[PDB]
Amino acid sequence: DEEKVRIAAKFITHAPPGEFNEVFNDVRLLLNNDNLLREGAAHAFAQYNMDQFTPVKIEGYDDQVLITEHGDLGNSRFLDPRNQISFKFDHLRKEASDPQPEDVDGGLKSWRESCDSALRAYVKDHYSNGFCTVYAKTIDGQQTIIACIESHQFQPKNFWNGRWRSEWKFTITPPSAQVVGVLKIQVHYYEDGNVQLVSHKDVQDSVTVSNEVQTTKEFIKIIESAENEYQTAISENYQTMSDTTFKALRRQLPVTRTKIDWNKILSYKIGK
Amino acid sequence: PAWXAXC
Amino acid sequence: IAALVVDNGSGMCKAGFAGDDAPRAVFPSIVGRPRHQGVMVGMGQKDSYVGDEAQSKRGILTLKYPIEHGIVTNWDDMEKIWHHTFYNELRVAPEEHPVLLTEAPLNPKANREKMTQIMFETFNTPAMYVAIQAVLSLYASGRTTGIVMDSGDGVTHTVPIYEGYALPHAILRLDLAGRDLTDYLMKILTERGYSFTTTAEREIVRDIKEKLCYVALDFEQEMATAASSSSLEKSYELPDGQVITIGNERFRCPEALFQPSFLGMESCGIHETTFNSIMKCDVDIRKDLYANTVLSGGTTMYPGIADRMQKEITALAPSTMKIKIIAPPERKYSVWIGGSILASLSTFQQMWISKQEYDESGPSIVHRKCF
Amino acid sequence: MSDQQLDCALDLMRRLPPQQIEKNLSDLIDLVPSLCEDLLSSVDQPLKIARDKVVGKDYLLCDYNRDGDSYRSPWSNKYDPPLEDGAMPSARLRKLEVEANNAFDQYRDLYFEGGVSSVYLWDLDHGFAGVILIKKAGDGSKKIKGCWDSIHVVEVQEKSSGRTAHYKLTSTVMLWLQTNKSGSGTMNLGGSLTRQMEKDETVSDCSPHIANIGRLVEDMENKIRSTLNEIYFGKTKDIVNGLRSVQTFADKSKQEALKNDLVEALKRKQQC
Ligand SMILES: Nc1ncnc2c1ncn2[C@@H]1O[C@H](COP(=O)(O)OP(=O)(O)O)[C@@H](O)[C@H]1O
Ligand SMILES: [Mg+2]
Repeated sequence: DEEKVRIAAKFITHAPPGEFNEVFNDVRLLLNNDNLLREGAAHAFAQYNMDQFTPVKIEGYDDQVLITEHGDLGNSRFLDPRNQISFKFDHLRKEASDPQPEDVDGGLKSWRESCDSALRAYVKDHYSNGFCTVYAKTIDGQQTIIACIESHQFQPKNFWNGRWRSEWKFTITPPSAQVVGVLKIQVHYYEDGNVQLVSHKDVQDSVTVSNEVQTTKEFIKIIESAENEYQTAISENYQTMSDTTFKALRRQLPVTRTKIDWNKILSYKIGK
Repeated sequence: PAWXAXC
Repeated sequence: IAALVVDNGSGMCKAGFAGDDAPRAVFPSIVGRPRHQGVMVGMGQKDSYVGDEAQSKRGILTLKYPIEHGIVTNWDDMEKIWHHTFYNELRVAPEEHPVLLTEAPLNPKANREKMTQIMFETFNTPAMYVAIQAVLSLYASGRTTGIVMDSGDGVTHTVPIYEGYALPHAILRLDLAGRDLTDYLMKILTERGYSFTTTAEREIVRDIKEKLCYVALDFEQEMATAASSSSLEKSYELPDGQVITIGNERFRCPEALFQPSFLGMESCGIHETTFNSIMKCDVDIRKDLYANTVLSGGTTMYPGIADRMQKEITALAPSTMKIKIIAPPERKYSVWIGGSILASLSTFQQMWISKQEYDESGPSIVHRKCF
Repeated sequence: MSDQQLDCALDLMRRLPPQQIEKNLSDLIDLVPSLCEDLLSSVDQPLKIARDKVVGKDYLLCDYNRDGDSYRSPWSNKYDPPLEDGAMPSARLRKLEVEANNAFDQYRDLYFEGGVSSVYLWDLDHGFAGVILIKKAGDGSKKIKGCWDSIHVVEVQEKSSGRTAHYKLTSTVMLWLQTNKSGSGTMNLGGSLTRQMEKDETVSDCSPHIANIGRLVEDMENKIRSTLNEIYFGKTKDIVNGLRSVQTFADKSKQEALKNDLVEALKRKQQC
C-alpha cells in the first residue's frame, strides 16, 4: 500500500490549480479503492490550498478571505483579520462554515488593518478580479505585516488557464524597517498541443516609518512598482528577447537566410 | 549597354 | 464647413473632402531634389519637387520617400507633402476646414504628438482627429465585423475588427509590402538581363509591377506550363521604346507574398499572418471572422490573388468554417473611403479635437489615450 | 474499465509538466502494473543518447531502431548488445539510410550548430518508413538553460506506375526554456506540439527520395516553429496582460464606449 499513497501525493501536491480537482478525479479513477486516496489527499490539500493562497467565502461575511499558514490555527480552522472571526475550511468542497468569534488586544494588529483597507482598492485597480488578506503575527519577538494578493482565471471553452500568487512581509522597526516578498505566475494552454509559463520573483527592501497614511501609501507604491515592472518585463522583453534566445537554441531560417538545397547539401562538404 | 536594358 | 480627409499612406497620399466616394487628390508621396545643376536660370527651378511634378521630372531628380516601411523618416519632408496637399493638390487653406489624419496601429506614441503639433501649429486646422487606418477599411466595406488584410507600399496590417472595434492584442504588423515587393522584381528582371538602379529607375519598375505581374493559383503547375511554352510571355516598353520580354517572372514576383523565404524574411506570409491573427481572438468570434475576410490597399490588386488567398488560408483553418474573401474592385481606396464616411457622421462632428482644445491643452491631449 | 485507466493516465500525462515525464511515468507504472507496455508505447518522452564505441560517434535511441533487447547504431550498423538474428534493413535501404544521415547531419548543423541527431529507416512491403531525431541543450556557461527535441516519423507509399510516391509525415517537438535575466526574476516555459502533413510527389533523376522527405521536414519544422513562437507570445501576452492590467483597459473601455455610439450613428448615416 504505502508506495501508492506517496505516488498520489506527488501528483496532488504539484497539480496545476485550474486542473487539480480533475487530477484528483483522474487518480481516483485510476486506482480501484477510494479510501487510500481520500485519506492522503486531505493532508495534501491542507498544504496545497495554503500554497495556492486562494480564498473562500463565508456565508455571513459578504467578502473573500485568503487561506495560508499565517491564517492556520491548527485544529482545521483559519483566521480572518478584517472581520476578526475564525472559520472551518473544507479541503475537498467549495464552501466554508460554522464561524466562531476571535478576541485579542490588537494594538499591533490595528495599525495595518488601515493599510489593508487601503490595499484592497489598489487590488481592484491591479486585477479585473482579485482578493487579498493581511495577517498579524509575532515571529520570534519580531513585529510583522504579511500582505497577500491573488488571482485565478480559467475558461474550458478557451483551452487556457492563468494564475497569480503574491507574498509580502513588512517588519516593523523604528526608524528603519525591513521588507521581504515573492511574486509568482503560472499559465497553461492545451487547445491542440501544450504550452506552459512558470515564474517567480523574490524582492528584498528597506523602508522608514512615519505615519499610518504614509506607510499605507508607501507599501502600495512598492507593490504597484514591482508588479508593473514585473509584468512590463514579462510582456515587452519576452516578445523580443525570447525570440532571440529561442533562435539561439534553434533558428527559424538558417545562417544563410535561405531554405536549404538537397543537391548542394548532399554534394558540398563546405570548408571548415 | 551591356546590359540588355540599362548599361 | 466640410471636413478634409487625409490618408498618410506609405506610397501614395489619398486626400479630399468628406462625403465624397473618391479622393480629390491621389499622388506619390515623394520629395524629389535635384540630381544636377539648374543651368537655365530662366526656368524658375524649385529646391524640391513633389507628386506628379517629381514623377514628370523623374530623370533629373533624387526621389526620397519620407515614409519607409511605415514610419516617418524626416519630419520636414512629410511636412512638405502636407503643405503641397493643401495648397497645391486641393487648392485650400488648411486653417479653414476640419481635418482627419489616418495613422497605423502600434505606431509609437510620440508620432501622434508630432502629427498633431504639425497639423495645429504648422497648418492651423480648426479641428482634428487621428484614426486607425484598418477600421476605415471594413467600415467602407459596410460590414461591422471581420479581419482586414491591408497592404500598401510599406506595411501589411492584419486586424480583426469586432463589434466595430480593433482588437489590439491580435494586430500583426508585417514589414512586407509594395516597396519590398518592388525590390524583388528588380532581381528577377536582372536574371533575364534588364538592369535598374537609380531611384528614378525604381519608379519605372513600379510601373511594370502594376501591369504584367499576377498571382498563379498553384506555383509549380503554372511554372511548368511557362517552362514548356512561350504562350505565357508578354511585353512592356520603357520610356526609351525598347520592349522587355517577360514570362516566368510574372507569377514569380507576387509569389513572395505567400513565400517571405524568397526574400529571406523571417516573418510569415500574407495568408499566414491573417490566420495567425484570427487564432488570437475570443474563440466565439472565430466563425464570425472567417466569413468576413476583407482585403485592401494597393498591393491587393493582383489578378488571381483572391482565389489563391482562399485556397491558401483554407489549408490553415480547420475545414467547413466557411472562409470567404471580400475582394471586389475599388479596394484600391477603401481606407480613404472609410474616413470620408466617418467624417460625414454628425456624432463625429462633435467628437473632433477642436483647435481651441489643442490651444488650451497642447500635445498633452493624447496622454489620456496613449497610456 | 482498463481503457478508461489508460485514458485518464494519458490525460494525467497532458496535465503534468513535461519536464517531469520520466519521473511521473516511472511513478505511474509503479501505481499501475499491467498498463506498463501500453504506457511506454503511448506516452512520448525525451530521447536517450548512445555512444558507438567502434566508430567514436553519438546516436539517439527510439522504439523503431530498437529490436527487442538492443538498439542498432546508424554508424556501425551493429546492435548493442549484439543479436543472433536482428531485423536489419536491406543493403540498398541501408545505403539510403547513410545518405539520409549525412543530409540530416548538414541540416542539423545549419539549424542548431550543435547538439546531436539520428536517422533510421525500416523496410515495408509497399515502400519505406523513417525516423529523424534531434536533441540540443542550451549553453551551460550562461544563466539561461534549455533543451529542444525533434521527432519526425514518416511513411512512404511507392506507387505501381508513373513513378509517384505519397508521403505521410507525423511530427512532435518538445521544448523547455529556463530564463534568468534583466533583474525581473526567472521564467521557465514548457512546450509540446504534434502535427501531421501529407503530399504526393513524382520521383526525379536529379533529386532522390530523401530530398522529397527533406522538403517536407523543412516546411514542417518552419511551420511547427512559427506556430510555437506565436503560441508562446499569444498566451504569454494576452493572459499575463489580462491578469494584471486594469487602468489601460478602463481607458480603452472609454474609447469602446465612445466608438460604440459612433458605430450606432453609422447605422443611421450609412442609411442616409
Ligand atoms: N494594380 C496594381 N497592381 C500591382 N500593384 C499595385 C496596384 N495598385 C497599387 N499597387 C501597389 O500598392 C502600393 C501602395 O498601396 P496603397 O495602400 O495605395 O498605398 P499606401 O499604403 O502608401 O496608402 C504601391 O506600391 C503599388 O505598387
Ligand atoms: Mg494605405
